[PDB]
Amino acid sequence: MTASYLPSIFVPLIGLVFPAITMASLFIYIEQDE
Amino acid sequence: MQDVKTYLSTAPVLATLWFGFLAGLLIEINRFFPDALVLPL
Amino acid sequence: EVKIMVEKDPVKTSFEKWAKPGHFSRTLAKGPNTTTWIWNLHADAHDFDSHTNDLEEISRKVFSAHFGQLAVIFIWLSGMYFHGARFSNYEAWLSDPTHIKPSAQVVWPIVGQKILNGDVGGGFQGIQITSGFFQLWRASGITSELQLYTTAIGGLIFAALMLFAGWFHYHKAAPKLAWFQNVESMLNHHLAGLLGLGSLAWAGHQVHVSLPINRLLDAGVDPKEIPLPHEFILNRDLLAQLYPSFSKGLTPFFTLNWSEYSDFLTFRGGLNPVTGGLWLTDTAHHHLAIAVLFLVAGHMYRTNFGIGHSMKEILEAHKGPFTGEGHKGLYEILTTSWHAQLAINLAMLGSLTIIVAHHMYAMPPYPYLATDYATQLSLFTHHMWIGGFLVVGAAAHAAIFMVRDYDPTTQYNNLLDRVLRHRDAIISHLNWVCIFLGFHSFGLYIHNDTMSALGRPQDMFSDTAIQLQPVFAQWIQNTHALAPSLTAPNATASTSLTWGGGDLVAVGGKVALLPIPLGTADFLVHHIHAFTIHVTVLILLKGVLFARSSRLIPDKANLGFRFPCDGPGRGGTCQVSAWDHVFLGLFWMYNAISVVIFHFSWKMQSDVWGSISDQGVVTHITGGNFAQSSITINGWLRDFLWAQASQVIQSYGSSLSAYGLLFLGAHFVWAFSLMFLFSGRGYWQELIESIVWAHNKLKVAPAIQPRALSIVQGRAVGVAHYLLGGIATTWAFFLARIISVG
Amino acid sequence: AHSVKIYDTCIGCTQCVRACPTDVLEMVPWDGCKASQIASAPRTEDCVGCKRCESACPTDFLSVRVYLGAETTRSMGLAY
Amino acid sequence: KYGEKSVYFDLGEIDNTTGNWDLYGNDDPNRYNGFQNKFFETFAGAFTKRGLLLKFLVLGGATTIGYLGSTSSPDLLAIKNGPKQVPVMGPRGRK
Amino acid sequence: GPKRGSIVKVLRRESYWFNDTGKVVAVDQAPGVRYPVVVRFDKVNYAGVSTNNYSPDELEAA
Amino acid sequence: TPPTLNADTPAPIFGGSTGGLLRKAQVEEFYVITWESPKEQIFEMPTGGAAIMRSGPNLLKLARKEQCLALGARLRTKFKIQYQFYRVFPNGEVQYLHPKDGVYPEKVNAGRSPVGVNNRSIGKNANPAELKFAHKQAYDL
Amino acid sequence: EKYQVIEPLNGDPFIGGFETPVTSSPLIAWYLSNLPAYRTAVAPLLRGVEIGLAHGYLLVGPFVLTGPLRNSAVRGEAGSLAAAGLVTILTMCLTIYGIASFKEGEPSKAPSLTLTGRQKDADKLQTAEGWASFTGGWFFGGLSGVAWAYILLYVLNLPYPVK
Ligand SMILES: CCCCCCCCCCCCCCCC(=O)OC[C@H](COP(=O)(O)OC[C@@H](O)CO)OC(=O)CCCCCCCCCCCCCCC
Ligand SMILES: CCCCCCCCCCCCO[C@H]1O[C@H](CO)[C@@H](O[C@H]2O[C@H](CO)[C@@H](O)[C@H](O)[C@H]2O)[C@H](O)[C@H]1O
Ligand SMILES: CC1=C(C/C=C(\C)CCC[C@H](C)CCC[C@H](C)CCCC(C)C)C(=O)c2ccccc2C1=O
Ligand code: SF4
Ligand code: SF4
Repeated sequence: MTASYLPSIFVPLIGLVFPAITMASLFIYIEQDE
Repeated sequence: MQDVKTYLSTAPVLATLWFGFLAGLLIEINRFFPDALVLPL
Repeated sequence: EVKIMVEKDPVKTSFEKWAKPGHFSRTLAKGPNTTTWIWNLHADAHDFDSHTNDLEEISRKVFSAHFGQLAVIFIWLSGMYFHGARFSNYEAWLSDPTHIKPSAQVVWPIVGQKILNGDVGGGFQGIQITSGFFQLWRASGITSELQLYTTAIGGLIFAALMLFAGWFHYHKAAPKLAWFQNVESMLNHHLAGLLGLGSLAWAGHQVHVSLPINRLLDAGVDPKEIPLPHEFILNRDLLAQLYPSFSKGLTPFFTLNWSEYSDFLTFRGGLNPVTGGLWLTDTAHHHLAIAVLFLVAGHMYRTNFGIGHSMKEILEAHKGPFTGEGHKGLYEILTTSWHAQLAINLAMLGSLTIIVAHHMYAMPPYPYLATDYATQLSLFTHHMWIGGFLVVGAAAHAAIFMVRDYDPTTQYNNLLDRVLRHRDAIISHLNWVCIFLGFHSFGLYIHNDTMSALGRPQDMFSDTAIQLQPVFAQWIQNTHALAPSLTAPNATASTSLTWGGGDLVAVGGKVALLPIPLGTADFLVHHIHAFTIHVTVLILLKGVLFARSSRLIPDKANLGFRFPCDGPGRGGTCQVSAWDHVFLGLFWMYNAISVVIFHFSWKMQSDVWGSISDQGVVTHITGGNFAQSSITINGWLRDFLWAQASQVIQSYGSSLSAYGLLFLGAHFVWAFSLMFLFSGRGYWQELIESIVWAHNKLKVAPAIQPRALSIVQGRAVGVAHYLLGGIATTWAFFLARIISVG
Repeated sequence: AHSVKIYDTCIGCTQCVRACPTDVLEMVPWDGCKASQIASAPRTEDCVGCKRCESACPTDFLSVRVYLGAETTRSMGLAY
Repeated sequence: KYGEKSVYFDLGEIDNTTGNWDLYGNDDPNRYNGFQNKFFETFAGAFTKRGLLLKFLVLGGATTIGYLGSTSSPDLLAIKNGPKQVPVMGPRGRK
Repeated sequence: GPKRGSIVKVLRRESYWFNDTGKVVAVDQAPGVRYPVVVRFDKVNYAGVSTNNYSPDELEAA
Repeated sequence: TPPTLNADTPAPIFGGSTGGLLRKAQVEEFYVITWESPKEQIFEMPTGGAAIMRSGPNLLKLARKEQCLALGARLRTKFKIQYQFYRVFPNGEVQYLHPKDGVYPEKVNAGRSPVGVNNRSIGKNANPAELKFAHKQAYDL
Repeated sequence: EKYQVIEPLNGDPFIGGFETPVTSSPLIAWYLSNLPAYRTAVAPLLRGVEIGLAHGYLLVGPFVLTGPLRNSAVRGEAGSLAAAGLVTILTMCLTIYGIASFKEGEPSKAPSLTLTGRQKDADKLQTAEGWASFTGGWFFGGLSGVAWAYILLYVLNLPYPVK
């Protein structure tokens, strides 16, 4: 583990921030009329 | 009596009689010739 | 008004219709064209109200068929008594109840079946039985095979009498429709005679026969030396020697000195220390009190003699400002439709059977029954399953009534109409309740599993961790345990030993009953039970309420009670009929009852049943692991199914091998049902087309055209084989385990 | 938006029209059958797809056919 | 719903006909105090715009989650605390 | 078309009784009838009927 | 025939239900069925429950065309009652729908034109491979 | 015996629903009409402020009393942070819902007719700008309520039966 602190940042990011953004964007996209 | 004979010729009754006779025959054969694994003849 | 009305020689007795297989139906009588005809014939046989339109013929057929079922039951009882008289070790068991295993079935030596004849004791070889007939016969005072043989002969005679009565009342003297509609007279006669007189007769038998014989047996007198039952009637000196109050005759009864009979009409709780069963003197005072109460109750309804209540007026009187017309119109429904009566009676009988199971394990009424663990488990599970089936049938036949016999003209603004007018609110609130219960109970189990897997047992919902105590049940237990001091002072002990207060009863080095502690696990498991029960009720009630129409299909009542669908339109309308709602309620009832019987088995084995040795130290079968291991799904899987199935899977080569064979066969049948459940009809019809081509190629195609099973038939076959497989699996598992360790 | 087609094997027994729960079908004068009438499907926008018409048609193979297609608030049978 | 008689259909009143009512809607304009409204409109009014609110929420959530995850003390999180016991050998002596 | 009482074989490809023999019931002699022949069979189809109308060119003389 | 209009006729005597109109009627179409009765009678509402129909004209709001047609079919086959029903839009537009030319659909009437009739057997339809990369459906031909 | 309590909704038998003591009742109707959600003439920002304050204040307790750090020395801070995070997630949900539901041109969707047939101005909550203002107010009020509950529980002692 050269860094050993990177997981403590990446795992919360990919686990919480990424799903929130992607679900919000997809929900906005599918709930349109264009 | 003709109606009774016609009723006794129905599929369930005939099947019951036939399978009862067959089961009795097999059971008696296994009573007198038990534990038969290979055919001696 | 109330009188006997019959018709002479309505139906002529002949064998002509026995040669017309589908005579009862106008469409089936023409004969078969496809294989669907056979299934339709065997499916519509006993559905009388679909053949004709007049209530008289339906009522007569129902009466005769009920006579036939009574005759069948009498044959069954006679068979049990005879097989116990000739193929049992009942006398040897009578000598030594605590070491001889009951056995009443013997197998022939044919293909190695010998191994099933186990060494039950008493110089006897046979299958150990769990029906509890030995205990019932001992409580009745039977001490010889001659009495059992006489009872068997009497049962056969009664079966013949019932058969003759059925033939008489259908083919010779059939009652008219006005005879069947005398509900007041029927309730009076049944409630007074059938119940009160029957209870009084049984109380007489107990007092005059069973009390002295069982008293002598409990004292220690050898069964062969006990005088015969008639010697206590012809010679009252013996009965006065046992119970001295018989020396006064019936004078205290008529002078109202009822306290003189206090030595054989007692009011004492608990169990007999010698036998681990209820005192028979209490059973005497209670069948007598039941007789008196029922005889008083049966003189209530109006009949030819003026006095009495009229049910129509009573129903029409109770109505209020929230319910419009109230209970008006129900009398005509319940005196016009057999299906409504069937629904009510099925519901009540199922609930009563469940109550019987609970009260029978909690207060064992027969001698040497509590310490026979196999009999207790078997009886509880059996009558619980029976009750579940009956309560599902109640909903089924209520939906049948709603589809067929409902008439909107008679029901304008009464309770039925107003229930049908706020059904969406009912179903919505019940859906919310089901979801809430499922989450806040099964999610608790899953939370416990996840905490245990993560190595955080301090965050679980356990007794050592965060606690969930059943304070209401604990308070009820404590209150019922203190009754013999404050609120029921004339009682000696509490109603049962299961309440918190009390002591231990041990018979032959085994615990009969014991106070049952309630903790977090019991809280969890009763709230699981509540979840499953509310869900089953949701399914069945949605089926009943939406049986006639909905928003999806406004004319569902035109399609009938039992139809597959209404096509792939509207998105798809599969299983919109009340029959399919019963079809799903059966699965959920199976789920509920399985959880209930698993809870009973584990809790009893872990906290009640066990062996006691000197100095009064108790060792339980599973060592009290229910409190800790039942809070997790993994705990159940490991410490109940994996641990307790070791007996059934190791029973090969012993007298218990049949249980392992049926264990495997039941797993097999349950798997086999899935192919009917998961598939559809068109695939099988096309495959049958190919097979029919194959048979046609050799000039051997059948005259009756083969057809795939109908959609409803496919569902019915699937659910039937599924239920049989699951229940037989549980049957084999329970019997093997409890016979081995009990 | 289902599509309902009538084929020239029709005999004009009018059973499909009587079976339709949403009045999609109707009888039209015709020549080619003894009854001298044939079925038509002008209101296909109201078809729900129940296929009662197909169940009611006596013919070796059906003279009225329903082809399920795009779903609409009327086709889905929604009361809300 | 014209309402004069058992008539409930009226093309003139289509909102009454379709049952488009406000069950509990109340239109009294006086609810709060003036200075309360001044303070709240001054301070809470920044987040009125919705796109800016989305951007601020996403950036703030990401920053907060990252900062808490990467700076949490070992005495709170067991994963950051790490193992404290000697490792256990495998079945066949495999580590 | 075929005379009344004839035995004919169905040649309609989507028919349930394809390659099966029938029994001619009645023939319509109106000029514009498209399927004038009426044939009755022994076994019922899936829908449960046993009668159909066929064109004269969808039947065989045997 | 000249399609009829709508008016202010009394509704049947009904005590209410949870199977009535919803927001769909507010923001979309809803249906109205009219009929005349010789006497007051009790009939089953398609939404569940029992109602009393008035003597003379009657008017009933329903959420679906299927409900109107089921109630009308029951009225015709059980009470011998002629009926009409319409479609109402939120803006006030009214569309007359069931007896489109005054004659019930099961009776052949002159002036009707065939729609959707194909002049062939169902077995003469083309193959899906022939109409590849084309918008036809082989039953529209 | 002719007196009855249950009535069809607003007297129309053919609208789905009943008018019961639970639905219509002077106490229940007054309480529901005086809640901030049904104050249609009040600016959405202040209604959102009150709603957010109430919800953020109620949310603090469950997260503090039950949680991974409930037995540690930082239980209050951890619970307050969890409640604030939940408020943030719900603010994001409100924002995306408002974006997906309302456009900048639509007048309003709330009913403008009272039960008694009176015509009133439709609520401005069911608009893009109205929902945006309500969401901002809800966010600010929720944070303020969480902070207030934390201050009362731990910044000042204020003994409580369970705390
Ligand atoms: C033991 C418990 C009871 C068992 C069944 C008893 C059945 C008694 C007779 C019932 C029918 C009464 C009406 C008769 C009239 C009737 O049924 O239809 C009337 C009909 C008349 O037929 P005929 O050809 O005689 O007359 C036709 C006329 O058109 C001109 O004469 O048939 C008979 O007479 C046969 C009667 C016996 C039919 C059953 C015969 C076999 C019965 C026993 C079967 C089991 C035998 C076991 C032996 C071990
Ligand atoms: C519903 C009734 C069903 C049963 C019907 C048959 C009942 C038979 C029992 C009734 C007789 C009661 O018997 C009771 O009083 C008898 C005198 O009357 C006593 O009989 C005693 O005195 C008799 C003279 O009176 C002597 O002949 C007896 O040898 C002597 O034992 C019995 O010792 C006592 O048990
Ligand atoms: C397997 C299966 C079939 C096929 C099963 C069939 C056709 C049933 C066959 C029953 C037995 C085996 C027929 C026996 C016929 C005679 C009684 C045989 C007499 C001769 C001796 C064997 C006695 C369906 O038709 C079906 C329909 C709808 C949903 C699911 C399914 C489904 O799963
Ligand atoms: S899948 Fe079967 S049950 Fe469902 S709509 Fe089609 S035919 Fe009916
Ligand atoms: S599928 Fe149903 S709605 Fe469509 S035309 Fe056929 S019967 Fe009418």
